[PDB]
Amino acid sequence: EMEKEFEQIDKSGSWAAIYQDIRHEASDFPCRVAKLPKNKNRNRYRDVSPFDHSRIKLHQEDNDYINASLIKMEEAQRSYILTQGPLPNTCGHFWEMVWEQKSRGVVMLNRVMEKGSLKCAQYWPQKEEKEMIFEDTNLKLTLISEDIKSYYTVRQLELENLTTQETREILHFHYTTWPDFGVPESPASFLNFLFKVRESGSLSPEHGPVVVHCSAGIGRSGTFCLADTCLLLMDKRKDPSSVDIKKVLLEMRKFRMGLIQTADQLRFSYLAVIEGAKFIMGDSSVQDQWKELSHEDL
Ligand SMILES: COC(=O)c1c(O)cccc1OC/C=C/c1cccc(-c2onc(C(=O)O)c2CO)c1
Repeated sequence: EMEKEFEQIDKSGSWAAIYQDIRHEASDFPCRVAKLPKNKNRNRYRDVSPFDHSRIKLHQEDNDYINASLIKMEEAQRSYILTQGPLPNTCGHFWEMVWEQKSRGVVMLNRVMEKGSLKCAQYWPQKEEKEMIFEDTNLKLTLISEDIKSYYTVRQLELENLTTQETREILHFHYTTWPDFGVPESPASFLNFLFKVRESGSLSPEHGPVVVHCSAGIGRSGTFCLADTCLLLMDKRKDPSSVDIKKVLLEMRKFRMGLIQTADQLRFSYLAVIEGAKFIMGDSSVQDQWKELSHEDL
């Protein structure tokens, strides 16, 4: 019936209003640690901070801060860690979190340079022979291989705890065609990407929460996590009718502020979910159609 509401809202162009209702009702919690003078240079955006109750703490004794939130979806049984695009001084902190939280995958939904502006540090190696060493957190990162597609790239990295010489394989999923404050070209390409992450096991419970990020870790990241959670709930009981997307987004906003930044991203979330439902309900051949429609082939 979410599709009914879609026709309704669309029919009466009330997405801006619907979206504003969610903002008026969104949770609001203190972000004291994020605002401490010492963590000023650890935040990319003044207006984007993690709540204290759900922030990820680095296991270091010096300063345990990092702009990241653990979005823990109870009913859905899935957790994601949303974070901002790392800054030049926080890449070490970024991989420390990945290691400490035991994440297997990292989903980047933005590009390093957007609209002629640096939206994220180049926190992973681009060439196999030039690995990166993060002196502050004592970690080493090596590009092992990368599969480049038309609008997204999947990299295989090796992360090594230089202190224990223990190594882990990290899968890096990079969506390169999602405009800042924009929406995927189509839900086909989006779902194709999402399912690719799902195929990798990165979202399994046997692994730490997958780390999701865009430039701030709220706009495009929210859109991604919302569609995934909604499709998962729908899957648990095979009942599209029992999935209240607006209510799910509100449940997510209790863990991090401003998930989904525009009324169009919200509208897209609906589209993505509705289309994704086709696969969840027994039509496994739609996944191939998405792959085709996406045109991932160079
Ligand atoms: C629309 O606003 C809200 O929903 C909201 C709210 O209801 C309550 C409290 C705070 C809120 O937003 C705070 C952040 C503004 C804000 C400021 C600067 C950048 C971004 C941003 O968001 N997503 C991205 C991306 O990389 O895709 C970016 C990168 O440019 C958001």
